[PDB]
Amino acid sequence: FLIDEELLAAIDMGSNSFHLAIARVDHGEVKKVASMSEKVQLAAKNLTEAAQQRGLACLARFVGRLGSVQPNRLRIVATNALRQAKNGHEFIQKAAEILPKPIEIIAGREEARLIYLGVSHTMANGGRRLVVDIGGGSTEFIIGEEFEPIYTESLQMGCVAYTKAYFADGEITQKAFDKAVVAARKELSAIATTYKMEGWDTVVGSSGTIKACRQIMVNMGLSDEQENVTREGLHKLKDKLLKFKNISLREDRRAVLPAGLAILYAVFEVLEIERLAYSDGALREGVMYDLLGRFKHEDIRDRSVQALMGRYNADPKQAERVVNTAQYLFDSVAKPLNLTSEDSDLLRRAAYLHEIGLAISHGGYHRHGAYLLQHSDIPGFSQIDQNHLSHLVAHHRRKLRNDVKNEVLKAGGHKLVYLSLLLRLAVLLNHSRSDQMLPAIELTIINDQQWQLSVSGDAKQWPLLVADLHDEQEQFKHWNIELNIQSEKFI
Amino acid sequence: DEELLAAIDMGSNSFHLAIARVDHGEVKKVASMSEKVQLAAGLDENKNLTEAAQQRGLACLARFVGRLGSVQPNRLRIVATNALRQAKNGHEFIQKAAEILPKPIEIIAGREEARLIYLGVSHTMANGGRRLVVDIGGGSTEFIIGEEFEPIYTESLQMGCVAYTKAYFADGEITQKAFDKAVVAARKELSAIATTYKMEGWDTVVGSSGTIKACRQIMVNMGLSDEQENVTREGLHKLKDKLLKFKNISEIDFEGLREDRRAVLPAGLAILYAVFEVLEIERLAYSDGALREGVMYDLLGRFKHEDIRDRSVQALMGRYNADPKQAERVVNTAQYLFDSVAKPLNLTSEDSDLLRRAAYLHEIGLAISHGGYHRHGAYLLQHSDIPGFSQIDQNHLSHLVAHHRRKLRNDVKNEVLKAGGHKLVYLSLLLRLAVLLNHSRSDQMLPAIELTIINQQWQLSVSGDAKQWPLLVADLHDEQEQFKHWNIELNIQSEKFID
Repeated sequence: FLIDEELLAAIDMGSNSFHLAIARVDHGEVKKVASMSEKVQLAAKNLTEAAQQRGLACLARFVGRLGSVQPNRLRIVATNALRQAKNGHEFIQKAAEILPKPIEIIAGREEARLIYLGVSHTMANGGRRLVVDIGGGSTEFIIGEEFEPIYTESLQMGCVAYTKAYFADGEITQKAFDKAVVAARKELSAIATTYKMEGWDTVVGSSGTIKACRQIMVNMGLSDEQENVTREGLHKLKDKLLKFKNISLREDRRAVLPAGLAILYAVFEVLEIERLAYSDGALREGVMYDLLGRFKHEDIRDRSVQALMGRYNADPKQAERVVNTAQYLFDSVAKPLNLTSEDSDLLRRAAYLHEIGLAISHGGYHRHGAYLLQHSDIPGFSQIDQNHLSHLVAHHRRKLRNDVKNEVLKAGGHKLVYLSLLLRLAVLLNHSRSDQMLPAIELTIINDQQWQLSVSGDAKQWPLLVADLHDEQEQFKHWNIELNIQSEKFI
Repeated sequence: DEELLAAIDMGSNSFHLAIARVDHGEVKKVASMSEKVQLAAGLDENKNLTEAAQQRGLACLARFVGRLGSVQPNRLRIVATNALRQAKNGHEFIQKAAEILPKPIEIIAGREEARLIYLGVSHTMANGGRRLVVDIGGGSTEFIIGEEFEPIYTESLQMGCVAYTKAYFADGEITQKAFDKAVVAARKELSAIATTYKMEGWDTVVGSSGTIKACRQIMVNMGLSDEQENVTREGLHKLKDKLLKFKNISEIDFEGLREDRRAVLPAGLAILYAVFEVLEIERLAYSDGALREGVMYDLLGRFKHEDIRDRSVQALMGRYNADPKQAERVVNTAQYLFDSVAKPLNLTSEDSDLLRRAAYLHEIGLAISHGGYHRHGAYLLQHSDIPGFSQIDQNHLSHLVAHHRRKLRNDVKNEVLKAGGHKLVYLSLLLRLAVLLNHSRSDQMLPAIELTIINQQWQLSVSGDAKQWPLLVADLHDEQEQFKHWNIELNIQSEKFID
């Protein structure tokens, strides 16, 4: 109930264990306040109830600890799990009962961005750094300097899938190692030349597979003075593992160890890495420092938005007119609709990006813009946050159909529908594009599935709005909303 | 004969034909024919072309062909605009045409159309300065701001003389009420581009169209024009006034008004009147240049190795930050393979150029996402306005980029076969090999021996030092399995590829 505006939390739902970390902002730095780690093992393609409830409780304990954090400074994150879950949406729906902020699945080149950010703020060695992270479904490779990455890539070669495909039954074979390496070499063949020419002064790893290998290196005296995993020690570990005949350290880790061991051996050989450090912070720290930017009002999502506008040459003065009108409409319905501070940001971005499909074609640009936002690698945007952004651009013009309205409701409920509607009104009013002055009062109030738009001014100027707003009533009706227009003051 | 050039424009109201010959640095017109086909009027409420309209269309093309027997099919282009865009049965009409035409019909997008209209008007009234070109057609209206022979803005609005009569003057009755509805509807259309266009501004306005042609004639005959014989703003206001003094189309008595135009004059007048008002035009001049000349000029650039299609390719590379080094390597590998199989597969230079442009563009999708970029680049190539590219051309382009990368399925092949037949299929397969051979991005000398041979079964032989290319053979064996999913046996012989 007591709320601390400098408090920042972040929940990370891993494969075998979750984690909650709380922290506060002291002079632009992130001071640790709490850390809790609960093993659920829900991930280890339909999440069984034998662990689903175990997580829903773990999350309800966490949110009770999180009672002092503003939702603006809270972030839920997950990876390589609910992706491969038939009932994943149901667990998210069950978690949405529990948590106050929707789960976020971070993957691919966004996951890579966050590992490197977290490694960069933890280990502070200067220089061109290569970060590697062998996840369960995917292995991230980043070259960056300072906190700014240069190349970010995600190779679909995780330790879980490699065992499932080459080391199934858990039987260790000479050929099964070579086969797993060969698959890994072929994956790396896409980025090796680019990454090697670019070069690195330091090599840092992350995720469990790297951690496990680092330990056995130490325990088997195969590590280095600085516990730097070395090709020599790694190659020897490879030969020692081939002596086993089956899996039967850590009990959970030995299951995927053959896959991982080959993946790192392949990485070491194809990129000619000699020495490799380990960072535990992983993506958990990335999300926290991401959260710090949002606190500092330097959100990367915002910076990406302005970058997308420049790639697609969107009209800045038209974006400005749209985003202002939308805010005014947003504020005028803020309390009744119960729209959050996040929702204002969603609309602000979408209003900036709504004309981007115009760089593809002038017909159906709203559908094109949506395809771009749905599929692009936009740094800072997660899967769900992209999907809401594209949805707002996808329905800002043309006809509305109840069939799609249901799809929108599934994606982000009535709040996404209301924003989609607010964006429709904010474009419709700037359809004339360059304008002398506000064509009318355009005052929006709400009742219940019935909105009221009041219009007042010289109707002789801007005489299309009346018809436009009446054409818009029918489309609203297709989304179960009765928009009534008061033009009695517009004449 | 071999210097002869021809173009057929299948419009909404009329089909046009133009023949020309390039004499030294000048092109001399040989023939210019027109025929009323009224394809637009043949569209049903289901936007379906009546058999009567297709037969009129097929009768006119059979005559045009009769007059084209002495022009190289490589030096002819047949384009089609709004009425075939709209038609739901347009594929039927085109496949009925394919049996009588030497060259396939190419539907072209509105903005491509506006571009070629700009060309033909440009080369007519050649006056330095920024120009607004308005073309009121049967189904759509093209607005182009440009300078010299180069458009700055192009737009294409769904308003026209035949569509608007069907909606507001179907019976033939002229009522201020119906005329205002026709003006308001066109103002709605013009609103989408108004302020943008006006901001850009112009020094001169030219009109190209039968609607504009007929208004300029009736306004000079009735003394409503000016010294330069231009459609003025005032002459329109008066022409509108005396138009409304009639109550039916049958009683229009304007001198210089063809009988076939009285039906569509009211709606054509309403659109032009709304154009003049919304864009605040004061004087418009008429040009005989049109999509017909534009196609000829577009052809002249291709004959001079100045294909705007190649300029558009380089601009897209720019916009999607495509690696120019990878692009060249693939381009060069693709041309090597192409030359080793072009005779057995009966591939022409046009095929070659399609593979060349796809090769320059196969990685534009990386600007969207590194995952599935081949699909995302197909999406851009398929849905973008790309100057110089007809719809059929873009589509084959997007197919080449779309299949170049991952797993191949037999149902996709049949979609390819419907798009561009067996040639499209081979080009997609050559592009694949070209990328695969350059997948490492090595800038090293590829295994000296890359001989592609054809026997429904292809033979790829490799010979040289295998030291620089350690996974080439395994990527080739992986490609054999994809090649069989498209019913082709790729035979890999690497016995001399060693070390």
